[PDB]
Amino acid sequence: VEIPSSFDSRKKWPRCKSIATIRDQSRCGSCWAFGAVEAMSDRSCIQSGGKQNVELSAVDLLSCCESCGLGCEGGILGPAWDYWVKEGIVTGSSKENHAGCEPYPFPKCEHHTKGKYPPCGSKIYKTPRCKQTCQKKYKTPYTQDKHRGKSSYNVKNDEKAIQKEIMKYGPVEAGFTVYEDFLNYKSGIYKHITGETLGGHAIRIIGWGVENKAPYWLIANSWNEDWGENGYFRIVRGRDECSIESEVTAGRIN
Ligand SMILES: *[C@H](CS(=O)(=O)c1ccccn1)[C@H](CCc1ccccc1)NC(=O)[C@H](Cc1ccc(O)cc1)NC(=O)N1CCC(C(=O)OCC)CC1
Repeated sequence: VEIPSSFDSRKKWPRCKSIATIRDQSRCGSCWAFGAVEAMSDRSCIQSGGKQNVELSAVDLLSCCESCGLGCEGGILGPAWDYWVKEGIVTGSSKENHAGCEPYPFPKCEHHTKGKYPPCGSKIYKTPRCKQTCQKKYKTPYTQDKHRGKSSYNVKNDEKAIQKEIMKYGPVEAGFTVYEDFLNYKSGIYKHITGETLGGHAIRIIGWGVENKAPYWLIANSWNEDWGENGYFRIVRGRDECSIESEVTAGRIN
């Protein structure tokens, strides 16, 4: 197929509100899980013709997947998509919107930036308990509310493969290396210039473009809408910048 020089998942599939939805992991290293349930949410809408147009529970994946790592202290991407395939994940929204089977237990906060939420600070909450019981308000039982995928795969570390995957099947989950200068990102096309290795961050790639010939990925972060470019950022594409093309992870409902 032909690869357009620019692509936005939001514009291809605007009926799928989840694609334009920026989330907040709060005081928890639950990025890995957010990136998973965000892209799963998108892909469930894209691939089911809207039949499943849902907001999948971040906390449900966080607390119940035993094979997915250290929960709020960090997680493993491939295992999260495997769990979605094998057990499925229920619906569940933010703590503030309290919708779905299992809403997020943690409140929104500001991540190394200014805005309308209290600051996140540097503390980390304890990984929530696996509950398997929808809120009283919600009218589907837990086991019934499970949304499963059918496949779970790594995407090849190739710009052109990642592009075709997103454009055909929807947004993907990706891993990249956080250096200290990323935490000061306000706007523009990010690339590492200064700062020590801090860790690894798991986000959602929704498309790409160019800005005066500069190739970039378009990425939804999970640090609320006040962070960065109304919750998104862009980053250098095609150079494996901060390993952004190296652990692309997705799957399909068929
Ligand atoms: C999210 C990144 S963050 O920037 O939002 C953040 C950073 C620090 C605190 C809170 N949020 C999380 C942060 C986890 C963390 C928590 C406390 C202290 C330090 C870090 N990051 C992850 O979940 C990464 C995601 C990732 C995976 C793969 C990849 O190529 C890039 C990024 N994964 C981890 O942190 N892991 C640590 C524990 C590992 C594990 O389970 O060990 C085996 C049992 C899994 C990987």
